[PDB]
Amino acid sequence: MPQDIDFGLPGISPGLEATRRHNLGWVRRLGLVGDGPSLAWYTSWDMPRLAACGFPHARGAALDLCADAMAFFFVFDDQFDGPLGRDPARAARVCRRLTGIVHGAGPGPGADACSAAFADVWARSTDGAHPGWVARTAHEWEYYFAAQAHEAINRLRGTPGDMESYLQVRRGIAGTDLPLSLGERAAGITVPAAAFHSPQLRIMREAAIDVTLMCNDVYSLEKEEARGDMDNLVLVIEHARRCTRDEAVTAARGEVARRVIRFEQLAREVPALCAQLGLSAVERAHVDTYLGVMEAWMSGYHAWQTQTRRYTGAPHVLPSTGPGYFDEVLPT
Ligand SMILES: CC[N+](CC)(CC)Cc1ccccc1
Ligand SMILES: [Mg+2]
Ligand SMILES: [Mg+2]
Ligand SMILES: [Mg+2]
Repeated sequence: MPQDIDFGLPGISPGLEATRRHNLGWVRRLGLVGDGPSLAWYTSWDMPRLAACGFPHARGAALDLCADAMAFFFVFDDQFDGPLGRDPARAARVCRRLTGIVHGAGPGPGADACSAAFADVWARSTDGAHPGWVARTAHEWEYYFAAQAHEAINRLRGTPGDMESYLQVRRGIAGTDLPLSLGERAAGITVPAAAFHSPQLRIMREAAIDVTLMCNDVYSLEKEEARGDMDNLVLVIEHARRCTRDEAVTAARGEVARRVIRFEQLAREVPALCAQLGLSAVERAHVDTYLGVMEAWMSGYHAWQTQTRRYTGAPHVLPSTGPGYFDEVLPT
C-alpha cells in the first residue's frame, strides 16, 4: 500500500493560508470548480498545500499563481477520465484548442472554463518573464497538451508500452518540465543559459521530473488501474518483466532511488561548474536557488501526496464504473 512506501528524498511557503483563500475564489470565479460535490472534492485535494510544499520559495502573488496552475492541471487532467480519454481524435482536437492559447490565439470572452483558466495562468506566467523562459515554457505546454491523445491511444490498445514509449507519453502528460519552469518563475530567478544547458543541470532537471511522476505513479495506481490507464511505471515494469505486483513496485522504487542518487551526485558539481563558466555571484546565487527549486519539487510533491485525499478518496467517491469527475467543464 502507498502508506507503506516512502522514497528516500530530503520548508513550506509562508503564504499557504493567503493562497488558499485566493485560489478558492479563483477556481469559482473562472468556473473551473462549481458548487457541492466538485467543490468538496476539489478542496480535499488541498491544492494550496501542494503549492506551498512544492514551491516553498514562492511568496505572495507568486504562490497564488502556483496554486492556480496546479488547479488547472488537476481539473483538466480529470476531464479525460471518461469518454474523452477513449477518443484520441476528440482528445487531440480539444488539446489543439488549448495549444492555440499558448501560441497567441486568446480564447475571448465566454470561452470554456478550462480555456479561460489556462489563458489566465499563461498570461500571468509570461508577464515580465525573460523571453528565453517564455519560448521554452511555450513548447513545454505544447508537449503537455499534445501528449494527452497518445495516452488515449494506449488505453484503447490495452497494453503498457515499453519503457522508452512509456517515458515519451508519461513525461508529456505529467506536465513535462512545467513544474520546474513554474518554480523558477515563482522564485523570481532566471537560470543563466550556460548553466541551464550544462550536462549536469540537464540531467538533474530530467531526473527531478521523473522522480515526481514516478512517485505519483506508485501512489495513484489504485485509481488509475481500474480505469484502464496504461502509462503507469508499475504497470510498465510488470508487463515488461513478467513479475508480481510487489516485484514491480519494488523495481519502481529502485527507479526513483537511482534518479535521486544521480541528482544528488550531480548537484555536488554545480558550484565548480559555475566557477568554470565564470558566472557572476548573483548568477551563482540564482543557480543555487534553482537547485533548491528542483529539490523542493521532489520532496514537496511527495510530502503533499501523503496527506492529500485525492488518491485514497478517488476510488470511493468516483468509482471506475462512472466518469472520474462530477461536472464536465471541458467541451469536446
Ligand atoms: C503536475 C500535476 N499533475 C500532472 C499534469 C496533474 C494531474 C499531477 C502530477 C504531479 C506530479 C507528478 C506527476 C503528475
Ligand atoms: Mg493524467
Ligand atoms: Mg490523472
Ligand atoms: Mg497518476
